[PDB]
Amino acid sequence: EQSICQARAAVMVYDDANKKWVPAGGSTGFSRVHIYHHTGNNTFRVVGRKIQDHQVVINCAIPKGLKYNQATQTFHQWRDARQVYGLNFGSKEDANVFASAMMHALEVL
Ligand SMILES: CC(=O)N[C@@H](Cc1ccccc1Cl)C(=O)N1CCC[C@]12C=C[C@@H]1CC[C@@H](C(=O)N3CC[C@@H]4C=C[C@H]5CC[C@H](C(=O)O)N5C(=O)[C@H]43)N1C2=O
Repeated sequence: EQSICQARAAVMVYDDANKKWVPAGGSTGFSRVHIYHHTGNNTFRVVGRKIQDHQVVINCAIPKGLKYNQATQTFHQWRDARQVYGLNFGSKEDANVFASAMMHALEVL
C-alpha cells in the first residue's frame, strides 16, 4: 500500500443520537491523515493517526461513487452506510492536498 497524500486534520465522527461531532477514537487533537492506495485491486482507504500517540482514529474504505462534500475550505465530510466522517483541517493547504488526492481516487475508481 502506497500513501498518495498526507494531510493534517482533526478527525471527527458524527454522533447521530446527540447531533454533535465527536473526536474520532475518543481523543481531541490533530492527526496525520493519509489516503493509501492498494495497487493490486486499485482500492483506496483513509487512514489517520494521532500525532501525539499514533492511535489509528480512522481506517475507512473509499468506495466508487462517494460524495465528498467540501463544506468549507477547511472542513470536508463524507458518509458511509454506518457513519458520517468529518476532517477539520489544520490549514487550507492541507484541505487542498487531501481533497485533490480524494478527487483523484474517485476519478480512477
Ligand atoms: C444530508 C447530509 O448527510 N449532509 C451532510 C453533508 C454531506 C453532504 C453531502 C455528502 C455527504 C455529506 Cl456528510 C451534513 O450537512 N451533515 C452530516 C453531519 C451533520 C451535518 C448536518 C448539518 C450540519 C450543519 C452544520 C454542518 C456542520 O456540522 N458544519 C459546517 C462546517 C462546520 C465546521 C466545523 C465543525 C466543528 C465546529 C462546528 C461544530 O460542529 O460545532 N462544525 C460545524 O458546524 C461544521 N452540518 C453537517 O455537517
